[PDB]
Amino acid sequence: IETPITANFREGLNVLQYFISTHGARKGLADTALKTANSGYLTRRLVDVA
Amino acid sequence: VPLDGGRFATSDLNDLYRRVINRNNRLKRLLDLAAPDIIVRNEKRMLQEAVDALLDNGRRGRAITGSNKRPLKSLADMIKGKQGRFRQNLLGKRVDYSGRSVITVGPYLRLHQCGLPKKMALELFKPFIYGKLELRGLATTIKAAKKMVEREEAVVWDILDEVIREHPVLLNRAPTLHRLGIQAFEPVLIEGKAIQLHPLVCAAYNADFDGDQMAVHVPLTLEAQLEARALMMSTNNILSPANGEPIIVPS
Amino acid sequence: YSYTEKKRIRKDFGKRPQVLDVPYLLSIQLDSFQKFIEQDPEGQYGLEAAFRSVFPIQSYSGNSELQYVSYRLGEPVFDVQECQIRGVTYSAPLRVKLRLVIYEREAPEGTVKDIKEQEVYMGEIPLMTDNGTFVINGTERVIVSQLHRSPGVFFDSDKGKTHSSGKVLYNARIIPYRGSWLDFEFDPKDNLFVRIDRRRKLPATIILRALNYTTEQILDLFFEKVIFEIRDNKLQMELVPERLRGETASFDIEANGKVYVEKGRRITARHIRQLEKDDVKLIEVPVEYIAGKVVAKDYIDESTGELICAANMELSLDLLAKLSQSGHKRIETLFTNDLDHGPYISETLRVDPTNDRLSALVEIYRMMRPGEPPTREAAESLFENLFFSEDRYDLSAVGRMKFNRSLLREEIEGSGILSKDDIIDVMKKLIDIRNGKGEVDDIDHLGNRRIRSVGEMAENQFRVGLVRVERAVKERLSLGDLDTLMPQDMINAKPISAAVKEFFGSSQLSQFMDQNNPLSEITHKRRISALGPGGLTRERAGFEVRDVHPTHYGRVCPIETPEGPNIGLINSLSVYAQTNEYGFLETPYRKVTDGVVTDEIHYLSAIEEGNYVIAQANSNLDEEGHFVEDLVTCRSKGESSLFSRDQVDYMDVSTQQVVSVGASLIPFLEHDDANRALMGANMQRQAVPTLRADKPLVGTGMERAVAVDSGVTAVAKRGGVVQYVDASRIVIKVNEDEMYPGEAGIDIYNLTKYTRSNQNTCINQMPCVSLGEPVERGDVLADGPSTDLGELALGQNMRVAFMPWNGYNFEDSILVSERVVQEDRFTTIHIQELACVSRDTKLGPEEITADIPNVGEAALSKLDESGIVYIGAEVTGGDILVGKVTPKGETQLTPEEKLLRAIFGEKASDVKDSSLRVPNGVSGTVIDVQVFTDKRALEIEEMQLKQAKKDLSEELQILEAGLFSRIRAVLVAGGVEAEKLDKLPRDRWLELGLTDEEKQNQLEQLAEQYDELKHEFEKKLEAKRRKITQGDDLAPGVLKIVKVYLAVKRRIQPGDKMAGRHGNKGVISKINPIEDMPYDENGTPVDIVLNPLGVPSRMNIGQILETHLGMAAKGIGDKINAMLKQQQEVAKLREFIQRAYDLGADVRQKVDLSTFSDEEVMRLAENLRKGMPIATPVFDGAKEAEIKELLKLGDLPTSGQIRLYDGRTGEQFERPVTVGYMYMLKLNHLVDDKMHARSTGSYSLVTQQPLGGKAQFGGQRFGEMEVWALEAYGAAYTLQEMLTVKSDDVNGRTKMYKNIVDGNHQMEPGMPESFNVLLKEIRSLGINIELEDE
Amino acid sequence: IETINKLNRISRQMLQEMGREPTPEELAERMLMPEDKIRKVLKIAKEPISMETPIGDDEDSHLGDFIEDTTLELPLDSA
Amino acid sequence: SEAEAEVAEIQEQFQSGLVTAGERYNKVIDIWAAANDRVSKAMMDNLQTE
Ligand SMILES: [Mg+2]
Repeated sequence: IETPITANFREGLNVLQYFISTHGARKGLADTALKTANSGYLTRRLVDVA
Repeated sequence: VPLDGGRFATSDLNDLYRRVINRNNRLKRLLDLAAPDIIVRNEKRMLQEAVDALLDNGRRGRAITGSNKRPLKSLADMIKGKQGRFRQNLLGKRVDYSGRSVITVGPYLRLHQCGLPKKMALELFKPFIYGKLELRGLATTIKAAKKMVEREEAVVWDILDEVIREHPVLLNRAPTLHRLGIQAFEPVLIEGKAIQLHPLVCAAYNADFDGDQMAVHVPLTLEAQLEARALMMSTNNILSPANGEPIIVPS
Repeated sequence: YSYTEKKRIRKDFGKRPQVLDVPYLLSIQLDSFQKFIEQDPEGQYGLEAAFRSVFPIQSYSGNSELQYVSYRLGEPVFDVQECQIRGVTYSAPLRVKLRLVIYEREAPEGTVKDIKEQEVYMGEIPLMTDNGTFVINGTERVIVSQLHRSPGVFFDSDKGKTHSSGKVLYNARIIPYRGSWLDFEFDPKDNLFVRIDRRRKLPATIILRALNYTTEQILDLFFEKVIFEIRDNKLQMELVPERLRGETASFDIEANGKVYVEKGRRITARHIRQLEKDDVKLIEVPVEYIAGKVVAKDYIDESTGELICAANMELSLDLLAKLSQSGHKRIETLFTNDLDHGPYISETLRVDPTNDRLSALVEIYRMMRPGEPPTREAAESLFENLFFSEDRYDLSAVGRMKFNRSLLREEIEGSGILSKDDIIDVMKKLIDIRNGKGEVDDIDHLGNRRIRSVGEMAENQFRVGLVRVERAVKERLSLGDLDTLMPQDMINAKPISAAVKEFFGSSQLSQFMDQNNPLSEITHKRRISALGPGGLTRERAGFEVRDVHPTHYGRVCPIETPEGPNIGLINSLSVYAQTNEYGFLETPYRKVTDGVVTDEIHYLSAIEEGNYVIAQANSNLDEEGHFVEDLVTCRSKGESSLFSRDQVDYMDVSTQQVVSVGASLIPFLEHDDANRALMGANMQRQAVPTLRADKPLVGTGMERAVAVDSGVTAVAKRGGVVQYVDASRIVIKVNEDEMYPGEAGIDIYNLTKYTRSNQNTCINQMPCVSLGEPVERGDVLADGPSTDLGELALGQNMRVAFMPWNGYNFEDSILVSERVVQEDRFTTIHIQELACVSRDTKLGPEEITADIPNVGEAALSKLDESGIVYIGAEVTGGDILVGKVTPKGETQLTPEEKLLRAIFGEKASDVKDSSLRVPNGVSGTVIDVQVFTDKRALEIEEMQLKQAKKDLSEELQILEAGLFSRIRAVLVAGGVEAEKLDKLPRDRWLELGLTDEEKQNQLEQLAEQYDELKHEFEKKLEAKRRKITQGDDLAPGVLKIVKVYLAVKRRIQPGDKMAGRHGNKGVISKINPIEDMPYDENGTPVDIVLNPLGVPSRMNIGQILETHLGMAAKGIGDKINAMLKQQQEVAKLREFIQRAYDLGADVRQKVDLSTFSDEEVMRLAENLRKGMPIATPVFDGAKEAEIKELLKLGDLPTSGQIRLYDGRTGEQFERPVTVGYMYMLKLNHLVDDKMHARSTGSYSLVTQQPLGGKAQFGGQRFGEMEVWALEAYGAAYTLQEMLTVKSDDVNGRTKMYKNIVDGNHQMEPGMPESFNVLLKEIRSLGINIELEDE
Repeated sequence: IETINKLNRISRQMLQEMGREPTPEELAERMLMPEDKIRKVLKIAKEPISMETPIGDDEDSHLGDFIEDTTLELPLDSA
Repeated sequence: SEAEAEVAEIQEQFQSGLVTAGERYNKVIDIWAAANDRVSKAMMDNLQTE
């Protein structure tokens, strides 16, 4: 985006700055919750070789 | 088997067993009558199908389902993937004498220490305290020991402490990523419903107190007790084998 | 103000002068089922619509007929209350007047033959509660408004494969709403191919072979219809200006007498312009021009009947001349010229020659019925009846609508049918969406279409019942007698009631309610999903359906949606939202005219939203002028940027309309984080009602209407004097002049009580008011679980200090003084439930009794004289409540026990014990028993009779000691026995004053009272005495059912999870003695201590602002406190309190106290002392300046930073600390509700393996991860211990168990059962596999 | 089965005439059999209920998991 | 007030039918960035050793 967050937490947010942050929050969160399987597979396939 | 309400419960295999025997006996009928062998072909296709479904049902064509419209598990799946023996319940079990509950901090713990709400201390260690109430003989029988321990004698406490003294126990939080997510400390008996935990091993557990519960496991045998004290112990584990750094970081 | 807000003001820092007051949401169900039921004279809806649609029924001759007359519903017998208790349908009878007029067919149609007009009962109807709830079989059940559907075309572009053409290539698809699917596809060899819902590949094309076309119209889709006119020799022809749009004029496009486009010259916009402007598509052209063209259609000579040229064949001059000689001076041409018409259908025809419809229909059959023989009416009836018959489109009138509404139809309703016109028109609108702009529905954006709303389904299952009826109605009309056959003898009451029962009482998407919170239940009522039938699934949906869309503004709250798998799929409704008729969502936006922001408001849809410009309500209006600054914050095109002032077309109504209600309630969100505000918004709904009702000091203004609209209101009666006063009841006596002489006119009101929640919490209502005060209509006369004087109450107000402390607030944990639980103000309740089914036993009914041998039935042996029933009927934990016994069989007759029952000798049949007891450790409250229908046997049951007759003798004596006043008085009317009445015994008064006609009637009315009343006692005695005297012998399986519920309340202790309203969680870890709390030189210690470790990393600064604005508020509360204990004069109370109300900068909200009298100000100050609140609206919140001015008005520090003293040594700490009051929340997520730890449990059947789940004594399951960590470790013993004994093996576990009690802890390995199971499984496959048994 | 045919025929005539639920005494008479037969058949119309059903709405608890086995012994009793 | 004057100039540039958007839009973001990074300076100077 080419028109940023200007203010901060003390000064006070805008509704849409907040709402833009919700996107990045949600994307990173879905990445977190959905890669324990990825390591799951890599680890366990590697161990079954052991 | 039955249920309380008269309802019965089965494995799906019986379904396919019945199917095969019935088709076979009807074929025994049709072959005694020298019937038009078009039906013998159809019965042969049907017998081979019921066989192959006993062997593999939902691979061939549209799966066979009950009135549920859900298809029914075969033999093969009872060895295969998750719900087979291997991944679910041969490699990975449900445990006898275990416990788990919410955790909080022990700021005045020593390293080897851990809380134990004596309620669950008692629950997991009832055989030792029973054998010991018979040894002293206050509870002359197990009726007596069990009623005495339901009535929570004062001696049950001192003898719970006696038995628990020098009696290690495990601690497990989910997910058990690496080895140090599970260790073995010495008990510290408390009447605080929250497990206390030496704050420095919050990191190996990746654990922070926002509503977390840990789980617990009991070394009964002596090879297991002594492993817990020599190998899983809080005091033999001070370095990651990933890399030789300390795991004692100030929190 | 209003009295309830006079009696307590929420000071408001909101300024933004709102044009709108907040809306309501629930209008659609009442109207639907009403119109279904409504007495529609002319505009039928539902019922009478159906009746006039079906009846009258007759023969075609006229031989007989039944007539419809009218309908009437009956009173529903029992109330919805008994329909919730009893397990009963809430429903009202139905009654229809029917007449059997019959004709002489001997006479032509002489009507005077038979007339049987009588009225017919036929089943009840369930009706709508005032919520919309439908209680059926004990149970309020409900709709979900479900969001789903989508067509389209979606294909990529390939640039200029025919580089000569340089054309873009895109395939193309149809989605009918209902029916079969069909695709194009273009291949790498530049050929148009097709698949008819995955039919064999053919020259076919998509809607065209759906619509029965050959190549010409496959081409006509994109290209249009030129007509060649050969005028007596010469070719002329005619044009459309948007055909020759960017095309090359081979020759001179001229006109009547003017030249448009010369040779080789493209018909630019200038050329199409003059080609339009001059009123010419007319020109003289060479005949050769047709050379290269294609004829549109098959042309012949009518003389011949011979195809001069077939359809889609290149024209020439020998066919020009032949067509013209035959009778074609008009040659329509479709256009396969060369260049952009790459010869695709041509190469296809060279590969495949089928060009006929009936092959289309056979292949239709064959795709539809593959391997099945096509027959023509089969293929065709298949093709038609499937997805254009009324039978299939079942009839659903939400359908009817849904297709009107997916038609862009203005008719909501229409007929009761879904004409196939609805089908093809919905399909054409949908393919017009896809060819045009790609916005099919609001898939994830909560603007809600196509949503299937509420009420309508009653009519669906109603008319299903009507068909369930109408078939047998036919079978009995035509067959049975016609004259002697009443309608009611033809009318059965089962299917319609049976339907509207089944469906109101069986469904997905309906379940028990979240009762813990009025917020949770509204936002449960303000909740939307993308799941269910016709919906999505978690595994199928992705991130695109989870993240939010820029339409969200004014439509979608991006802040109330969970964090789990449901993260974006689930998302709640915004405040000012409503529903368009097509399902869709529209939005209030203040019209801006000339920049002046007009106060009228227009409900913009999202498709309207983007094209217009909307200004922001944050905008500085220039005082009825316009947007002040050049660069107004406005928005359009799905993106915001900086534009001018008069350019505004709309402005937003409020600084709210994006928000939901739950997100409406945190003040200072504008200083909070989306994830932590999200966490606060979720746990607010998990907040739980306290015993008391403590308001928030800091509001946003939205507290009141939510505490209200989660409830309803009341009404009054005639003038009078208030008889009886209570929390919930009032009795009034009507005045003598108002009192009619016949009635007594004791105007009485109704009342309130306790109850459990769906989530095991407490229900009740109390007053916030007094009696003998005026009640303005719409006021709150009685509080709720979470309300007080009509504002929300989720939690409590108290002290806070932010510090570390000795590891007790290490990570997110909470520390707290002892004193808060001396107040029990967080201490609170959980009503729980317990039960007894008493059922039929073969040996005889379970009887309620309890008899016991075996000396003392021990430890009762050791007691004092008193005995566990010890003094005053006292009872311990473990004791009995309801002693039920069950007849017992016999058992093996061993000498010991038989000697024991030769000692004690329980008589015979040995009725086994089944008493209902206190389970172990209970500290609850077995608060009441409902029931649902030996020695101590008889003691307990005749004592139950002692109980009950004393209860009911009391009931009598009160209820008739009432009446004995009137009996006496009725003599004293008509004379007076002024001293002759009383002193002689009362009964012998009828022998006193008696006179002629009108009194002996009342002597006997008096005697009739004497009769009726003692009669009813004889009645009730019979019933009651026998029902206590009877043994248990009741019903099939119901021998009886007994009921219990609990109430567990005790002091709070470590493990409970507490938090505020910005995500600010916390676990408890100790209760702190007060002397062991931080205190001040005032000696006044802290309630709680918090770790500020995380607030920078949590970024919930609104909690900080919350804190300050709370500290200042106790600042005013202490002033009023001191004014109370000092008992100020009326003048000072007036002065200070009006000084309090008008304190803020430019407060929108205003009151005077001179309006009120003195004692009203006294009531005012005597009701405010638990606190006055304040509103910090969310984004119209407060400023640092306000709270600092406000705090120093409290004489406190500007920043509320105060030196604190430890008392473990009394000293001062180093630095001052932030101090002030936060507003926090308890939860149902309690260590109480979390703790369990247990042992082995049950095993399964087909694998025989142990259990997981603590409540059922579970062991925890492990992944391969956790055994393989043990492999890394090296505990090969412990691994095999976790492979054989505990789950699969037997000899291992039992050998191990025998050994550990022998002291030797030795290992014997065997084999897991899993293994030999594997073998027998792979051996049924006929392979040799076998054990290598030891 | 023929008895049961009579009943599931006659019950419906009954709820017609009644117009509301025939709990088995507002059922039994017109059936021509006393209460206990109607009641017994009301019990026996439960075909069994198939362990492999998910009583858990999620794929968490097929009925086979809930089942307890009270047949073999309890070790304290052996002791 | 400085950012106010800056965006007022940006508005008038947009009015011209010149800087049209991308240059303007990127220009606007960069100046917001710098303005409140100066705010960040102001504030961290206005705490640490004041
Ligand atoms: Mg945590």
